[PDB]
Amino acid sequence: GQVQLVESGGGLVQAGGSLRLSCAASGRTFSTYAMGWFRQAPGKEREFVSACSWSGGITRYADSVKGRFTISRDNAKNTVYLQMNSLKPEDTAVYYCASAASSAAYSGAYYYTSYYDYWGQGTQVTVSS
Amino acid sequence: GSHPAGIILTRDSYYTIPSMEELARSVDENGECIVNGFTIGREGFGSIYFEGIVNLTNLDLDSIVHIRRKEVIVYVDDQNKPPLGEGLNRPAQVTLDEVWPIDKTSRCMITSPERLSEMNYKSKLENASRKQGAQFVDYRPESGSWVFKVNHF
Ligand code: NA
Repeated sequence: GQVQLVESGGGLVQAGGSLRLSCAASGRTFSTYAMGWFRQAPGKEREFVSACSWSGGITRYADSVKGRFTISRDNAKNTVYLQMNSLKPEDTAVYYCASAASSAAYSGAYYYTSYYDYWGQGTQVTVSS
Repeated sequence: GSHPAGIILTRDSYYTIPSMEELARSVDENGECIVNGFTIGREGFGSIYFEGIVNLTNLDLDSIVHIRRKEVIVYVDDQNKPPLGEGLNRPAQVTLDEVWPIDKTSRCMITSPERLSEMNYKSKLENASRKQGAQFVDYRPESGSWVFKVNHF
């Protein structure tokens, strides 16, 4: 628990609309090598959404959200963001932000839940038809 | 007058197997460069071996592949990454050199095989491979060469 994450900004959005999620990181934040967003819809497993390196220079997205979602982070404020555009009802889920305290040996590491060490409690996104 | 396969690799520390010069001679009548097995490496840093039939035509390897200390990136920006199995987004064996534990209190690294075995460093690399979705393959302590297999980048 040396890093703590608290997400915010979830809510109800109409299909086609946009929503920006935020997450406040606390603790040994300079530990972080990567930040990611995951999501879990009812009855399904928790799944990768998006990730960036600490530097913000490398990014990864799930195929389902490529070009609609944008992760970013503000290291002055120790906050992480997920801009979600052109939302669809299939995007309805609890969204979790996560941080990895070890470096990615290869750029595919970002996709795996096991790679991340600290997790927020989640914020609910609901997209209406 | 660039490379006949359209492959871009100007960085002098990098190399390919087959060599860029062989790849120039491995282009079919339609301009496609197709090889059985492909390695890209960077001296002093590591290498990535892609098994199987690989189409290298017009790969900007300078943009795509970055082998740095204890890290490889294949496709920097996500939108430039092709689907699984295409280009270099496919299974590969990664070798990273000079992968040694740091004593953060003595700020020097432990590099002797004797000490690496005494501290079971190999099992740390096994767990780290699994943690990142990869399969540990080998560790050569003298060179700190961590080898692991990945399914994608
Ligand atoms: Na290799």
